[PDB]
Amino acid sequence: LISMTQTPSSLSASLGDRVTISCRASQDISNYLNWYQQKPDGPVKLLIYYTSRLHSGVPSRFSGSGSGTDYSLTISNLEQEDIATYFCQQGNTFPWTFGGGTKLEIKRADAAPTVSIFPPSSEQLTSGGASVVCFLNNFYPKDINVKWKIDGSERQNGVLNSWTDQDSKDSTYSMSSTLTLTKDEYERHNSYTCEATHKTSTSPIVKSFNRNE
Amino acid sequence: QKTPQIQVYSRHPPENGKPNILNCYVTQFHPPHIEIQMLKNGKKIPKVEMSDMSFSKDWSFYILAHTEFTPTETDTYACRVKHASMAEPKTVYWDRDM
Amino acid sequence: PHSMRYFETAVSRPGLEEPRYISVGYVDNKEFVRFDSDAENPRYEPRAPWMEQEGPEYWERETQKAKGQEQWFRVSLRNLLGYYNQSAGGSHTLQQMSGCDLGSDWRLLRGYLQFAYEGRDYIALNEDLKTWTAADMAAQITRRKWEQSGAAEHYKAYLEGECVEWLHRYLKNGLRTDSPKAHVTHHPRSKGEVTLRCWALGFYPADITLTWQLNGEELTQDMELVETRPAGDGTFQKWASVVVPLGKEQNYTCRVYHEGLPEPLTLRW
Amino acid sequence: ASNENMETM
Amino acid sequence: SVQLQQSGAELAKPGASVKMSCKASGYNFTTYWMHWVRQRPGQGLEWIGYINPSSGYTEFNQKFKGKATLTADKSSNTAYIQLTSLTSDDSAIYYCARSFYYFDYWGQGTTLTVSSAKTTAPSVYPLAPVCTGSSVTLGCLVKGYFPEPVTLTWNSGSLSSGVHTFPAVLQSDLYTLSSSVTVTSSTWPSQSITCNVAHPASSTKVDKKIEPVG
Repeated sequence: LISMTQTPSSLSASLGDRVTISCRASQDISNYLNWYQQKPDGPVKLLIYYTSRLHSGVPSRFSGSGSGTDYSLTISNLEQEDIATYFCQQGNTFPWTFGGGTKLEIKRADAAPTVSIFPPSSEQLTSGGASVVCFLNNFYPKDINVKWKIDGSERQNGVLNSWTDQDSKDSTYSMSSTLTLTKDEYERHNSYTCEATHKTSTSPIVKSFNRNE
Repeated sequence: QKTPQIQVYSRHPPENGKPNILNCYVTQFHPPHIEIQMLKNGKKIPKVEMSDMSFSKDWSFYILAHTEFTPTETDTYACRVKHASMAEPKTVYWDRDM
Repeated sequence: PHSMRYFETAVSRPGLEEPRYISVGYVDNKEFVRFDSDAENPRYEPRAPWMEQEGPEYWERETQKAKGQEQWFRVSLRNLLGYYNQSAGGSHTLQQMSGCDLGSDWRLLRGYLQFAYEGRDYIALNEDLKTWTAADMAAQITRRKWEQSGAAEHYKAYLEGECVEWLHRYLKNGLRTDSPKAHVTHHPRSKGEVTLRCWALGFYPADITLTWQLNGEELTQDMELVETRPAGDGTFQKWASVVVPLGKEQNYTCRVYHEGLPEPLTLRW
Repeated sequence: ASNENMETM
Repeated sequence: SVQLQQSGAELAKPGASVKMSCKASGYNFTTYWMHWVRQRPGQGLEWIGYINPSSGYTEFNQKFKGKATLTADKSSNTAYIQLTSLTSDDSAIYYCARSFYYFDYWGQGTTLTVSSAKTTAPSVYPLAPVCTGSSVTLGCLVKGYFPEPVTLTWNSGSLSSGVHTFPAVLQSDLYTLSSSVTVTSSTWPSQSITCNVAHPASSTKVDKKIEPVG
């Protein structure tokens, strides 16, 4: 099967910029190369077919070029509605194959996460479970990492992580992490910490608490 | 009733004065009762072979008639199809381009 | 990934209380047996080389079955004639498609039993092999009757036993491919218009797709194309044509998709 | 191998 | 004026099969191939195969041969994908799309989730801080529900600035989501902040007030 590689998976741009996304096929595909846009919510529309042909409806700031094994899509004036994910697809030999991705995002200033920690609520405790919640809000860029420590000892099991998309207003990202364990383990341990790693500090951002105070 | 679709066509690419086979392929008709006459310059052609009739998932029937022939310059070949679904017997003439 | 179908036709003919009955068997869409009541001595006959190993008991059991089917369809034709309150001096058509699919785990994958009257759907067994779908109120008479007699269970027993058993036996014998040879011909049509005809010849199987593009854009909408047709020599033919401005022919490409092609063919004038 | 139908229509 | 309407979200038990539909309008259905495309959560697009509705002919990406079956009903202008022997690998979005070497027009997609979970109704926990900054952030933890979706608001939808509601995630076999809301330290606990969680599949409507010291 012909392999379609895009690079990269994420591209950062500003509104008004001339964005270019590239696609490379594992063999010559004779310009049978197409480009789709998948918006964050869902819908998938054809933008460019046959290397350079603009599908009807698509604004003319979308242009397509390439040959042999290298192809590219350019948007000449990046608008807000253009912040999306873009796929290439070869139509040369069966099976048809898609590129991996390239998702677009707005460029903004580095922001360190605002980190809040939350011990189990009283209700959950009475039910017999215990969840520690750590919010890491409005950081940039989006790469972040979270570590949980119980009494200085690292803890990976029982950990759920969720990530919002880029915020439409301030262009930041946020992440939520929940450490879940029984009421029994929780009540025999006292010291709980979540540690964030992010490009905005050489040391991790720490938030902790002791259950007995 | 459902009107038949007729195609008259050589098996191999035609060469003026060469052995060939003329096909009258009739499809998409119903009821299965149908009459197929292969004609050279209007006369009946004698030994004309009839494939056993079948039907498709349409329910509609199809059949292939054919005969050996040698097409030349001023020779005219046709297939006539009588079926109770059209206004009259359809006479489809052979075309080298089709 | 394997199938056996039987296609049955009964044609009630004005005069003589016997209607004509044809049955055709297929394995993987290749015809392997045929019965026709219009023969001097109507009998099931092999239509594939690999059916000549069966022996006389096979052929006599199957012929007896088809003579029963001939009586069954004769009576069902009379019944239907009554349901619709039709005249008896006409010609009428009853059709049947039935059989099974055998999966990769050697189990019954899907069963099929559907009938048509006068070329229109009449009653079909549903995928569950338990319930029927009737096209009109006459077919609902038949469906009440077949629910009463437990017809679906009996046919499910045939599907899960004799059908897949004999399909497996047949497969233990009866896989070829032939790429198309394609070319574009040119024909002066109107005064400043021509017809480009894209031909595909000599291919097998008959499944194929022909497309016309104008610098990549599909012209499916304003495209004329003929039904795939048998050459009569094992292979098939097809053509698709478009009407283009005289002089612009080189901006038009034909694209041929067929199983045996290592990649779709692209052609020009 | 064909099936012999039972109850008629 | 071409539209591909796909059937709604599916949800199915392991080992079952599903049939999803795609109805074509605005063009002659049998004159174009219908393609099917799969996207798993977080992944790209994969091509499954296509059907030619004229004949019913089907061709597939070899990895879906024993998984998918493609059919067309031309009396209703509708294509169908059937998946069998469902596992959690098959949970994804499935699109239908028109044409031959490019995909002219896409359906909206049908989401399929494969789970042996039963409808379960969340537990809703308020998250107050412990024990301090010009601002304070509170939370709402919505744990142990099935299926999606759940709607979460703050103060009945009035408080919407400074809110992050995070996508749901799978805990064992159920969903858990969380929402943070940041207000000024002078506004809480002075005024009332409450999360409202509605889980329509169980007719659930919880209001949980956020109380200090916690």
